[PDB]
Amino acid sequence: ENITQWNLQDNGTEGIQRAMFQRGVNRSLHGIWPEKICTGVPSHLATDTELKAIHGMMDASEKTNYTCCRLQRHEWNKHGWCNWYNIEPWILLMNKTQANLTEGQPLRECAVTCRYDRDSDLNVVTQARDSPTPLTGCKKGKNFSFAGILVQGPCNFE
Ligand SMILES: *[C@@H]1O[C@H](CO)[C@@H](O[C@@H]2O[C@H](CO)[C@@H](O[C@@H]3O[C@H](CO[C@H]4O[C@H](CO)[C@@H](O[C@@H]5O[C@H](CO)[C@@H](O)[C@H](O)[C@@H]5O)[C@H](O)[C@@H]4O)[C@@H](O)[C@H](O[C@@H]4O[C@H](CO[C@H]5O[C@H](CO)[C@@H](O)[C@H](O)[C@@H]5O)[C@@H](O)[C@H](O)[C@@H]4O)[C@@H]3O)[C@H](O)[C@H]2NC(C)=O)[C@H](O)[C@H]1NC(C)=O
Ligand SMILES: *[C@@H]1O[C@H](CO)[C@@H](O[C@@H]2O[C@H](CO)[C@@H](O)[C@H](O)[C@H]2NC(C)=O)[C@H](O)[C@H]1NC(C)=O
Ligand SMILES: *[C@@H]1O[C@H](CO)[C@@H](O[C@@H]2O[C@H](CO)[C@@H](O)[C@H](O)[C@H]2NC(C)=O)[C@H](O)[C@H]1NC(C)=O
Ligand SMILES: *[C@@H]1O[C@H](CO)[C@@H](O)[C@H](O)[C@H]1NC(C)=O
Ligand SMILES: *[C@@H]1O[C@H](CO)[C@@H](O)[C@H](O)[C@H]1NC(C)=O
Ligand SMILES: [Zn+2]
Ligand SMILES: [Zn+2]
Repeated sequence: ENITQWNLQDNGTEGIQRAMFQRGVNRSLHGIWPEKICTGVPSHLATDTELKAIHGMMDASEKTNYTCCRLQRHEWNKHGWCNWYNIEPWILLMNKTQANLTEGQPLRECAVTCRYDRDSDLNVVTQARDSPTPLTGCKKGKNFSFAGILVQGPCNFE
């Protein structure tokens, strides 16, 4: 079982969260994490042409104006190659996961990190996953905002 984490838009968070806001993106895939973290030399070096096939995944780096392919390459190198063995299945899963994220809130969306906003008395979700996890930056007893969708608890089922 693989952790599936993604970023959520927020004008209040600098970096990708703000870029996503400006571009009308709500969810941008961060990664699919099996337990094993790749160490050592990748079996194949990912090209920009391969990495751009993950449509909708925005890079976390300003050095590419939040496009491709620093984050994508990093994901292949650190979590990809040693687990999927070939770039093809990995791009297919990554692309299809990002498609489901673009087509609204998934099956299980659980907050990972928040930015508590005093003006709206809300825990704005900056990163979510498909499994519950101890939170960070989330004020106790306050409601959650997953790219505008308001939820009672830390885990959103739509
Ligand atoms: C969660 O995360 C997991 C990773 O940690 C994901 O699992 C991986 O899934 C990918 C597919 O999405 C698998 O990738 C393929 O791997 C085979 C080789 O696998 C063989 O060896 C590994 C170990 O070395 C074993 O894998 C697993 O074993 C456990 C045992 O209990 C079981 O769970 C499964 O059996 C599982 O597979 C196992 O021994 C396995 O047999 C590659 O061959 C794949 O590449 C394909 O083959 C092409 C090369 O030649 C091919 O040419 C023709 C086409 O002309 C093909 O039809 C033939 O197959 C022929 O071989 C490639 O060029 C081409 O890209 C093609 O796709 C592919 O790399 C990977 O094994 C899984 N890894 C693990 C560790 O399980 C899991 O999907 C994730 N799940 C979710 C829900 O997110
Ligand atoms: C990646 O996912 C996209 C969807 O985000 C797939 O795009 C579809 O491609 C077919 C065939 O060209 C079109 O008929 C659909 O209209 C496309 N869908 C959308 C929503 O644009 C794409 O095929 C996927 N595969 C790869 C390898 O990138
Ligand atoms: C991002 O999420 C919002 C909802 O949180 C999407 O929809 C908004 O509301 C109506 C539908 O109820 C849409 O037609 C508007 O475009 C959205 N308005 C605002 C101000 O966000 C929105 O469409 C999603 N973005 C994408 C790319 O699908
Ligand atoms: C987005 O943030 C910038 C910088 O804090 C601010 O100037 C702008 O008014 C913000 N827009 C909204 C809609 O909050
Ligand atoms: C995408 O959505 C469908 C329907 O919710 C689901 O069955 C499928 O497993 C999802 N695909 C991925 C790659 O998460
Ligand atoms: Zn674990
Ligand atoms: Zn990583």
